[PDB]
Amino acid sequence: EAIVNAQPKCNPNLHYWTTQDEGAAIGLAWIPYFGPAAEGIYIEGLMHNQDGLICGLRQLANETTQALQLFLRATTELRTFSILNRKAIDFLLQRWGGTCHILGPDCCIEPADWTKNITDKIDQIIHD
Amino acid sequence: EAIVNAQPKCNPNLHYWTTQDEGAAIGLAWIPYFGPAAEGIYIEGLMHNQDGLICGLRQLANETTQALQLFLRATTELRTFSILNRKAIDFLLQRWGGTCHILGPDCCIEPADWTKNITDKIDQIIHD
Amino acid sequence: EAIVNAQPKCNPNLHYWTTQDEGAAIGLAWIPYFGPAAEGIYIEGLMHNQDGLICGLRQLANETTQALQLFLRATTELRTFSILNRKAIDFLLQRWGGTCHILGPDCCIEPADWTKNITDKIDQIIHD
Amino acid sequence: RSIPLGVIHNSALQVSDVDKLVCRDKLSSTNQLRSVGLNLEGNGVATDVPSATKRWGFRSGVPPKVVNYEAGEWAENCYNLEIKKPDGSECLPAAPDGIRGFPRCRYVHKVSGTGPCAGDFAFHKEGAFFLYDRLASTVIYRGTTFAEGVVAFLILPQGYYSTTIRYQATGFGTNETEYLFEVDNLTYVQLESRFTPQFLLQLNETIYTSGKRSNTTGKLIWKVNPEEWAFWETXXXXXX
Amino acid sequence: RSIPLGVIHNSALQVSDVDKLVCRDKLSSTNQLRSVGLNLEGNGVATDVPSATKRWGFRSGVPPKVVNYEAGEWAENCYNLEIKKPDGSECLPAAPDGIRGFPRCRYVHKVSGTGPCAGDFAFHKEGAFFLYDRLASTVIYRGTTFAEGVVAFLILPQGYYSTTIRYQATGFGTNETEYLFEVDNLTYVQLESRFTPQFLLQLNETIYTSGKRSNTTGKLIWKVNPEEWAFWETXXXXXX
Amino acid sequence: RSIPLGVIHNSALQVSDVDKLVCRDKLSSTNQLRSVGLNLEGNGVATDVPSATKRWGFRSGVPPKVVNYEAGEWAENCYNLEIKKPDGSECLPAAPDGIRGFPRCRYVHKVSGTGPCAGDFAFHKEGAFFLYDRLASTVIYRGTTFAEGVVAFLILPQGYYSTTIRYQATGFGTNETEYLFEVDNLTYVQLESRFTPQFLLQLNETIYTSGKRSNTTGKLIWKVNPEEWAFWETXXXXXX
Ligand SMILES: *[C@@H]1O[C@H](CO)[C@@H](O[C@@H]2O[C@H](CO)[C@@H](O[C@@H]3O[C@H](CO[C@H]4O[C@H](CO)[C@@H](O)[C@H](O)[C@@H]4O)[C@@H](O)[C@H](O[C@H]4O[C@H](CO)[C@@H](O)[C@H](O)[C@@H]4O)[C@@H]3O)[C@H](O)[C@H]2NC(C)=O)[C@H](O)[C@H]1NC(C)=O
Ligand SMILES: *[C@@H]1O[C@H](CO)[C@@H](O[C@@H]2O[C@H](CO)[C@@H](O[C@@H]3O[C@H](CO[C@H]4O[C@H](CO)[C@@H](O)[C@H](O)[C@@H]4O)[C@@H](O)[C@H](O[C@H]4O[C@H](CO)[C@@H](O)[C@H](O)[C@@H]4O)[C@@H]3O)[C@H](O)[C@H]2NC(C)=O)[C@H](O)[C@H]1NC(C)=O
Ligand SMILES: *[C@@H]1O[C@H](CO)[C@@H](O[C@@H]2O[C@H](CO)[C@@H](O[C@@H]3O[C@H](CO[C@H]4O[C@H](CO)[C@@H](O)[C@H](O)[C@@H]4O)[C@@H](O)[C@H](O[C@H]4O[C@H](CO)[C@@H](O)[C@H](O)[C@@H]4O)[C@@H]3O)[C@H](O)[C@H]2NC(C)=O)[C@H](O)[C@H]1NC(C)=O
Ligand SMILES: CSC[C@]12C[C@@H]3C[C@](C(=O)N[C@H]4CC[C@H](N)CC4)(C1)C[C@@](c1ccccc1)(C3)C2
Ligand SMILES: CSC[C@]12C[C@@H]3C[C@](C(=O)N[C@H]4CC[C@H](N)CC4)(C1)C[C@@](c1ccccc1)(C3)C2
Ligand SMILES: CSC[C@]12C[C@@H]3C[C@](C(=O)N[C@H]4CC[C@H](N)CC4)(C1)C[C@@](c1ccccc1)(C3)C2
Ligand SMILES: *[C@@H]1O[C@H](CO)[C@@H](O)[C@H](O)[C@H]1NC(C)=O
Ligand SMILES: *[C@@H]1O[C@H](CO)[C@@H](O)[C@H](O)[C@H]1NC(C)=O
Ligand SMILES: *[C@@H]1O[C@H](CO)[C@@H](O)[C@H](O)[C@H]1NC(C)=O
Ligand SMILES: *[C@@H]1O[C@H](CO)[C@@H](O)[C@H](O)[C@H]1NC(C)=O
Ligand SMILES: *[C@@H]1O[C@H](CO)[C@@H](O)[C@H](O)[C@H]1NC(C)=O
Ligand SMILES: *[C@@H]1O[C@H](CO)[C@@H](O)[C@H](O)[C@H]1NC(C)=O
Ligand SMILES: *[C@@H]1O[C@H](CO)[C@@H](O)[C@H](O)[C@H]1NC(C)=O
Ligand SMILES: *[C@@H]1O[C@H](CO)[C@@H](O)[C@H](O)[C@H]1NC(C)=O
Ligand SMILES: *[C@@H]1O[C@H](CO)[C@@H](O)[C@H](O)[C@H]1NC(C)=O
Ligand SMILES: *[C@@H]1O[C@H](CO)[C@@H](O)[C@H](O)[C@H]1NC(C)=O
Ligand SMILES: *[C@@H]1O[C@H](CO)[C@@H](O)[C@H](O)[C@H]1NC(C)=O
Ligand SMILES: *[C@@H]1O[C@H](CO)[C@@H](O)[C@H](O)[C@H]1NC(C)=O
Repeated sequence: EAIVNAQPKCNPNLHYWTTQDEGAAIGLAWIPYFGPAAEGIYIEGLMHNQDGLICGLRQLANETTQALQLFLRATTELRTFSILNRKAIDFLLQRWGGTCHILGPDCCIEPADWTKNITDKIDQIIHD
Repeated sequence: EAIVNAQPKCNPNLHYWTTQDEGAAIGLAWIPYFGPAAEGIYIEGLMHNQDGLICGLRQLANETTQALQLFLRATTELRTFSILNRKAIDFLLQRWGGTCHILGPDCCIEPADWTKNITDKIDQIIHD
Repeated sequence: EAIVNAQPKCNPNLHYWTTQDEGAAIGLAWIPYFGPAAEGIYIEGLMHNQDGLICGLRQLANETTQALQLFLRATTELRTFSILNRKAIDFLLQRWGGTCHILGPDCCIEPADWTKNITDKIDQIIHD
Repeated sequence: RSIPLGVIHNSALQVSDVDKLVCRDKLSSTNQLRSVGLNLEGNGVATDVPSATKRWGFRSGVPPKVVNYEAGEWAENCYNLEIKKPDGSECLPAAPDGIRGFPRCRYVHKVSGTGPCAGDFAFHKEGAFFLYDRLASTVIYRGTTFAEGVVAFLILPQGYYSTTIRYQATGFGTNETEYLFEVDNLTYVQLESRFTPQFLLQLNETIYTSGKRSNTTGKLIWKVNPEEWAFWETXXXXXX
Repeated sequence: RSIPLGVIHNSALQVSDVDKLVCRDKLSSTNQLRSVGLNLEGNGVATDVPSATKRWGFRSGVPPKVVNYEAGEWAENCYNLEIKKPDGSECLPAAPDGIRGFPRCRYVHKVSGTGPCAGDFAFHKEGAFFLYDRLASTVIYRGTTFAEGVVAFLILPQGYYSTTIRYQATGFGTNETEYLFEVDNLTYVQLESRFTPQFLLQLNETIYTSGKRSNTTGKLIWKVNPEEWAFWETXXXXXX
Repeated sequence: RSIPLGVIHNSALQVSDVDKLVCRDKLSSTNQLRSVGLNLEGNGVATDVPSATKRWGFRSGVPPKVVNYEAGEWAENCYNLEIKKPDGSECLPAAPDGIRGFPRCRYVHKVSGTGPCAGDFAFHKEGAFFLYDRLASTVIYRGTTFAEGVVAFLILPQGYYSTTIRYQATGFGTNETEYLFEVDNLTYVQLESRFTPQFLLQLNETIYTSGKRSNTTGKLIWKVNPEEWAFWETXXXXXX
């Protein structure tokens, strides 16, 4: 379903912070001893509400909370870092967790170019 | 191989407890501040020995112990949460960790409907 | 690219230590209470510089450091155990993270034996 | 049911149905997945100290839980709590190893004081998280700056100034809590909900420049006279 | 070799061969995988305190290890140990953060007392685990209720009453350990292996109702006269 | 960019390009992946205490980080540091739970002494790691034996003697550090960079056998007279 922002207000601009693990360091800045303190490891950006994504994001995070809290209640792990990796695994199992039946609705295999590759050969055989 | 219970006794009924992370909460019960204490997060069930599964389970857990202990000896991680995720990864790598040769014994791709889809077209071409 | 050792020296022999989690224990040695102390869980080996692998390994670990340090800076996890599992996931997503177009450069599906299996049937149909 | 995952489709953000498989969906690596934190501020909740502290409460029997997140929003309002019981014992646990304050706060509201603290940990009464440095917790840690927020998970498509505002509190965490904005250690202003951070800072500067600070050893408390828009769209006595 | 994984096939539970690939096997998500804990009770081991404590022993040089598990079995018998050396120092480590007692126990056998405790941690001499709340440990934690058990891993197919029984122990963890069932702080019964929990509770009620508790400041110890089925299929002195 | 992964191809070790997909590459299980640690020793760095301690330095503001590794190299030289400020406070943190010394060291150089220690943690000035028991850290832990090294990641293709050498140090971690090799608690030798471990052990044996140890209550310090190959390819006074 599409996300329906139902909040009293929406800040349409997202002034954000994050990190980058592939950050091209100049010289010795990548060496922990020489690099930035904890407060200086952040990049910043500004994202506007094109396609309504900012207001969608606020509503999505809001709606995620119940399921995320119920997950945290049931785990005995003190700090959970594994949610995204598990989602990537589930993405793969959904498609490849069983036999893939070509042309069936649960098999992400495109035989188009192979069907056409075969089709060009039969037209050649008929010419013979 | 099939599991061979070789224990002195077997309790054929399994009165179990667990959690559910997708538990449909009524109202505010999903909010940690309002929800159950640590002692009340459990569901319960009772499973009988149909197909001998209970006695099989007791023997399986018994036989798992040596391999599980040797794994724990070799890891430096204090608390291991990753065994099932790693098994799902290995499940995928076993099938998709290399080129998949259709009709070969290590390629879980069924071309049946695609072979039949092609077969209906050739019979059409022969009719031409 | 190939690894180019550019170190002042190279020890061409690798006297190494590691563990084995599938170690066939004799009798009760797998039981933690009865097994070896922390200092005795190690196997040892000696590897020579065939194909220049030892000197390659020293240079590889050297060159890995910048990227590995930048990764550690950006994670809030105190101890990181997940790098290899994440790499196995990325290995799978690179090949199977989308629709697989047979005969296309990003689809690791070999239709050779299936194409030949079809080819033997058409030659049979032409004989009819 | 399961934890939702946001995805961009038809020029709009959607939640992907797990019961339906879309082969056109492409996930090329784990670097295409992101966890992100958004601030309750951005939804228009009141951010003044009196209104915000009413959303938190003490509870026993529920173990704390932490989840990481990788990107967050610059905050206008963050909070930092040093709350003790009347007998001097700490109400909040020391921050666990590796948990630092939320990294971008225009104003840090630092509240010191006392309350009954009838519970082992302080939770968000609406189920939101306390956002720290790329870690979200269900509970408040002592003396550690946080923003109120919530977490989302995404498949991606293929200077800094901070000012600390200090407050004293009695009856913290109750129906009838009392707050004082601190000008110096002997000069306080009765806090009202309607006081914005910018107003408190101007009130502080005009007290210093007018010489309305206490000039005795005793504590001077001012009450301010009478004199709907979100932050991004814009001895006792009396003073009018 | 590797950690076995149980799977249902031909109306029977099997261990899946890793060396053989079965394409008919369907794993549709990580929610189809489960780790489970089963109680040694269910295999018929003696559960009385004297028999059960003989299965545990102290050892140095081996770091403790924990593994999680997601579902477990209601226990008839659990244990909770407060053991000190004769000099008063603790024999068992405090429970690590986030480790709570096993969640379903009909009877908790709480043993207090002393032993030499010749080793840094207490391990299971048969390689079993100590089962806590969804965490299995190789070692015993102080004052924390556990069941003895073992762990399995599966691919799934596509009120509560607790009673604490208290005991004193000398020479805990040795060949010649002595156990006393505690009626009150001054009235004890010499424990035998053959005493079931239900018998100890009845023995306790008849001592209170008959007035056989100590009526001095001193310690009164009773010995009980002479008077193969598993739990699911069913001043010194003398008393006959 | 991303963390490199080593792979064997054309009889040579290569780094695999992520931007290029090779279908012939076979990864059959996670057991085919390995993290490994290699010792800076193996690249020819000077290993004497004076040269090696110049590669480490104290720094505040940077949180420590640990990463595991599964196999390592036997070391000729490891180090173990007990450094205090002049006022007696510890300069290094106690080893976290589960971090033990590097497991194979021919010589452990144990340095005790004092320095200013101007920073919360001691880091490697060249970005290398401190290798412990299958854990690599960016920082040095107190009293815990480590080797200097770096980590790699691989796709695999389809007795022990230790001797401790003890030293005293003043001005540890500075331009002008002073080191003394310890013969007994009252007999020391001025350390030079050129002194190999084997030489220090022979110097120690000839001092005991010649009776050049202190025979007073006071501290005796010897200076040794004048008398390019890597380890795998081979009261003050004077002594010539
Ligand atoms: C995701 O997004 C939604 C929508 O924005 C958020 O919904 C809010 O949910 C909370 C509680 O879950 C609501 O707060 C409750 O409001 C009830 C009635 O509202 C009063 O206030 C409004 C003004 O906002 C008036 O219009 C109205 O007439 C009421 O006077 C209260 O009765 C509740 O009271 C409880 O708490 C108080 C405070 O301690 C106690 O004194 C009471 O005894 C009682 O226990 C409560 O305050 C809030 O109104 C909802 N907002 C909206 C806009 O619907 C979600 O919270 C959000 N999810 C997350 C995780 O952030
Ligand atoms: C998986 O399932 C199997 C089968 O149920 C379990 O097997 C048990 O393994 C333990 C040890 O690993 C066995 O215990 C040992 O028994 C030896 C002989 O048995 C005595 O007792 C039996 C009655 O059960 C008598 O019939 C027999 O004649 C013997 O008198 C003992 O010699 C051993 O003694 C050791 O420990 C004692 C106690 O401290 C010391 O005094 C000794 O010096 C010595 O070190 C030991 O007690 C047990 O018998 C096995 N049971 C069965 C039915 O075979 C596995 O343990 C289980 N795996 C897990 C992880 O739970
Ligand atoms: C991967 O492999 C490479 C190659 O082996 C390693 O490269 C080394 O990198 C370090 C620093 O990153 C280099 O050390 C620096 O050397 C500078 C010049 O070298 C002096 O010494 C050499 C002898 O080795 C002389 O030939 C030369 O003339 C110089 O006299 C110094 O100027 C630097 O000084 C800094 O530190 C000192 C010590 O505290 C301070 O006093 C200074 O003020 C200054 O801050 C520094 O010492 C080293 O030379 C490089 N080696 C080679 C062979 O190139 C990588 O380190 C390695 N990666 C990892 C992670 O191990
Ligand atoms: C189109 S929605 C994808 C976004 C776009 C912006 C940058 C984002 C990001 O984390 N990029 C990262 C991706 C990895 C890269 N190595 C470094 C940059 C991805 C975070 C973001 C966001 C969302 C909510 C709250 C805070 C921040 C803003 C959502
Ligand atoms: C056919 S064998 C699969 C079982 C069946 C029962 C329920 C199980 C379970 O954990 N279901 C969960 C699955 C996730 C769901 N969101 C909540 C319920 C799965 C646990 C169980 C068992 C086994 C051994 C010890 C204790 C418990 C009993 C094994
Ligand atoms: C051809 S390069 C693969 C190597 C070969 C040797 C054994 C290795 C290993 O860890 N084998 C393990 C694999 C799992 C098995 N259950 C037990 C043995 C794999 C480690 C090694 C190495 C590398 C650098 C530093 C130290 C050690 C040396 C690299
Ligand atoms: C205390 O709080 C309750 C609930 O918010 C409220 O009804 C009551 O009026 C408050 N004051 C007193 C004195 O109870
Ligand atoms: C104000 O009080 C605080 C705490 O009581 C103290 O740390 C600070 O130094 C005081 N400031 C002045 C100017 O006295
Ligand atoms: C209040 O005003 C004084 C006068 O400049 C200033 O030093 C102080 O920092 C101000 N307080 C705040 C919270 O800005
Ligand atoms: C002394 O304090 C009073 C009340 O705070 C104030 O009105 C007066 O101006 C002060 N005197 C000064 C600042 O000299
Ligand atoms: C102590 O234990 C050992 C071994 O279980 C046993 O042989 C011995 O008889 C016991 N008693 C004494 C006094 O040693
Ligand atoms: C019995 O002793 C325990 C510990 O010595 C104590 O905590 C408890 O209060 C005592 N009970 C009575 C009734 O004295
Ligand atoms: C023993 O009997 C008394 C009398 O009712 C009771 O209060 C006590 O709890 C009993 N002890 C146990 C362990 O049940
Ligand atoms: C006093 O104690 C004795 C021995 O325990 C018992 O036989 C007697 O009945 C007691 N007296 C009472 C309970 O009045
Ligand atoms: C101290 O160290 C610096 C930098 O290594 C060096 O230049 C200086 O000569 C040393 N000695 C003194 C006395 O500063
Ligand atoms: C030498 O000194 C150390 C520490 O000061 C001490 O532990 C050790 O016992 C001493 N050795 C002798 C032989 O006195
Ligand atoms: C130095 O020599 C004495 C004499 O044998 C010996 O006991 C001592 O251990 C030696 N020290 C070292 C570090 O080997
Ligand atoms: C006493 O000490 C001196 C200097 O260390 C040494 O020359 C002499 O041989 C010693 N006497 C002995 C060992 O009897």
